[PDB]
Amino acid sequence: MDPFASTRTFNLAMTDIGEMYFMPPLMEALAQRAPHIQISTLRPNAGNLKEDMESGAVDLALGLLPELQTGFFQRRLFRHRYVCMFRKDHPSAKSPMSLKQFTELEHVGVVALNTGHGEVDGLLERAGIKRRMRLVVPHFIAIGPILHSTDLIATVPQRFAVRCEVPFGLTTSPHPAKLPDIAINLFWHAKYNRDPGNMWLRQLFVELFSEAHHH
Amino acid sequence: MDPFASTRTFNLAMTDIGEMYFMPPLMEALAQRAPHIQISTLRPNAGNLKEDMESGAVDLALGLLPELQTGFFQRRLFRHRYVCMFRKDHPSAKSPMSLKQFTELEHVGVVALNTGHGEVDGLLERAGIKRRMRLVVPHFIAIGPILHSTDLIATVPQRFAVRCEVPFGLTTSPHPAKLPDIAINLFWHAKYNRDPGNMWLRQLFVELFSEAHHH
Ligand SMILES: O=C(O)c1ccccc1O
Ligand SMILES: O=C(O)c1ccccc1O
Ligand SMILES: O=C(O)c1ccccc1O
Ligand SMILES: O=C(O)c1ccccc1O
Repeated sequence: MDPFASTRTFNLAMTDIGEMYFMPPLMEALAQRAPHIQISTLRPNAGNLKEDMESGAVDLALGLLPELQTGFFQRRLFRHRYVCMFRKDHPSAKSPMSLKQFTELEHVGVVALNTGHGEVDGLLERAGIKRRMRLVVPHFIAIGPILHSTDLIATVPQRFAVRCEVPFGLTTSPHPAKLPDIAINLFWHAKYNRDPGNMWLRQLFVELFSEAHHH
Repeated sequence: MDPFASTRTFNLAMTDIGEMYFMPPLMEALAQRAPHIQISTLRPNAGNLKEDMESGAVDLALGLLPELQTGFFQRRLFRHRYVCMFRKDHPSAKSPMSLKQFTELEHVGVVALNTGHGEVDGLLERAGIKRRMRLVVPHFIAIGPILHSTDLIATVPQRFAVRCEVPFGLTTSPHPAKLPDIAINLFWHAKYNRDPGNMWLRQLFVELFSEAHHH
């Protein structure tokens, strides 16, 4: 069936950041290419996501999702690093920040339970980096106005940080801790590898967001 | 014990919008008034929130939470209405929008499962207002960039809409449907009505956010 004929609803898993990044250009393109398709999103749910992708309840997932392993396929959209972010007139924070100073200032922690970002707190702690967690929030999206009004600092994905800098008057430093890359991928389950609708929507994601040729 | 002595961690339930609104001024004030208190937040969870407030696992909840009834107390911070929001150069949407036009244009739906905002879809539908839901997302925070890049419209809390207008080039119309007020309240469970730490943090919320005298 041609894309214009499709009235299928595709269910897509992604974080708050992912929704702000992926949804505006996707829906813009869908209105031109397949205007009767419906999209619904949901936040990643580590308890349910694999099962939901196996059963076909969730069609695609986008983000840092290291648990989607055997039985899944992935295509790389881009990769980026964690950075330290803080307000631009912070009284003492500097770029490049020292590990000592990272460890002295107070933090907004981000739990990010159902994604690879949930690994950060344990990676720091096992390296023996103790942080004074003044505030802990579950997700990244509200970090910006919090850092603006305080002397707190945060460990944040670089592409999201860059989007926060001007609107909230923040700046960033390369991260002094050794943290892994953030690989942002498009995921699907092997059972839907040759489903024509899933294939078509995957190719659209690649066309709109893949930096394999770009960069 | 004096507030400077307190090292207590208070756990606070609020939406993404609530976190962006309440957390920056709260943490700013805490750094001046009670600098050793820790705060952690979480999103409202209708299955668990009442039980969690009864047991003392969640100290306070902020937002539109009509299920917190017998056994709870509430203080009004402010109230506001739903509005229609869309991009400022939308090719046909106008303010004041007609019910007919609301019903003709396509929508980004917001599920808002664990809050009173989860009532909107059913309230419209029972009034016989059928909407073409092109995109459905679980929460409000990412609505802004989506509306910017599309001809979609959305039913949104007015104070959040106003914050979106300039950064995302959107505008609003009074809502043509009959929808209830959005009462934004501070909630606590009766078991903690006279806990001195809970009382102190409630009074801070009232001082920072209550519009009872203001307005
Ligand atoms: O972490 C994500 O889920 C993400 C999604 C889109 C763009 C950048 C990101 O870090
Ligand atoms: O099966 C679908 O709904 C579909 C959607 C878009 C493109 C090709 C397709 O087969
Ligand atoms: O809906 C909310 O939870 C809310 C919170 C803060 C300010 C405005 C709001 O609508
Ligand atoms: O019990 C507390 O931790 C507390 C915190 C702030 C103010 C008064 C208090 O008793």
